[PDB]
Amino acid sequence: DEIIERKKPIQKGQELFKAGDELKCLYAIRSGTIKSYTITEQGDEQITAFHLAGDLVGFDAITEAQHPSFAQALETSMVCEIPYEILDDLSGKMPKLRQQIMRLMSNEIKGDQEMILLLSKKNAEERLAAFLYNLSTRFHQRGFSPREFRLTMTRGDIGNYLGLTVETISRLLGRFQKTEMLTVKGKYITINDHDALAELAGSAKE
Amino acid sequence: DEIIERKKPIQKGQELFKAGDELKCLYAIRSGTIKSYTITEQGDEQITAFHLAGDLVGFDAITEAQHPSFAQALETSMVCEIPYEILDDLSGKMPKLRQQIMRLMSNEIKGDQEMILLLSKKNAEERLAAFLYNLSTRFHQRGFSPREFRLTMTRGDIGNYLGLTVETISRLLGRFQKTEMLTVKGKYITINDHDALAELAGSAKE
Ligand code: FES
Ligand code: FES
Repeated sequence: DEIIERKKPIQKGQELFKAGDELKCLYAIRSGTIKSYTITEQGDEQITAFHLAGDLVGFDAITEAQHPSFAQALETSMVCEIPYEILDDLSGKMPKLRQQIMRLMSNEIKGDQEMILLLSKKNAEERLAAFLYNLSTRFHQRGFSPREFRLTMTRGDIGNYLGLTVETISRLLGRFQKTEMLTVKGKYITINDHDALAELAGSAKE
Repeated sequence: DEIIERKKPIQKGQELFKAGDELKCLYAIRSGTIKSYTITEQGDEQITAFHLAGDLVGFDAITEAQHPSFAQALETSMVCEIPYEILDDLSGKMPKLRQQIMRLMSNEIKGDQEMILLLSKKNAEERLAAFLYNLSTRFHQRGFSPREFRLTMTRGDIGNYLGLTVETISRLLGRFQKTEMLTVKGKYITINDHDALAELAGSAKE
């Protein structure tokens, strides 16, 4: 009867919600970048995922109508916030919509499962490769140059997420640059050899 | 019009499906235990999750109508296999059903996110504690003695999943037994101090 695509101006640094917040809205990334993290008892930040354009945020909060995690813009971002009730209401009416919602949640499970394997079996070189490959192909997927993209998150955040040093991360980028596999200019990454990167990415060797 | 709860006798050791298999059916655990794993390029097993009674299996396969992972019974198990089409068809008709399906997938994301934090921030003592606590409360949740439960998976599989040695795992159980926090008899675990375990579980300290 009346669809609305009201978009919202989320500046860098600010939270979509907090860990404990009641699930009012799910948030759809129309543009920009969100990170999801949690704070440990000891008080440290641990990032559990990164969200890009197209991605929906808060799936982990449905079960208990409560956000178990923080979200935060890593840059200026545009969001469409949906009251869950409305969503489920509309996806009950619309097949190819929920079929997509299922598909999107499905994909977040697949991802975390991959992230679990990564943290289990993969070495530092493999993790960064797997990370850059993933980023790269979600861009290419969404519609971007599969070879040039910008790292929106810090190198710190990448290390946090992959369980690696900022030192380590920058050394690795040097290696990838030295091999011509990759071109790095500040936050911009150019892939010159997707093959080689994919190899490195999907290894998991001792 | 016609609901069917046809159940299936899955013996220990056999696969529900393989990595690459086309999503014909989702599988609902009426009884028993399933593990989901993947095989690395190098050929090793890495478990990404454990499924119990109540849990649905194959959510990670919806996005691409393809199973990205293996499943396998860890013991004799009873399953209800659902053609995805039917599921989505019925959940389009039935609100509180999909509302549950969303809830169940939501919960698998939350879990893996936790599993990600675990593998990132938690030490060996914390991981096992977090693992036993989780198991414990899913039992209590489903309806079981929140204090006595059986480890259906091997100690090997637990180590695989938590990135710990079988040696390490058995030493830890000794510690937990020594402190009276826990009672261990073969595969049977008795929780004597949920508090202490929960503490250990939800720590994530250096
Ligand atoms: S307006 Fe279509 S996704 Fe934000
Ligand atoms: S029969 Fe109800 S879940 Fe298997």
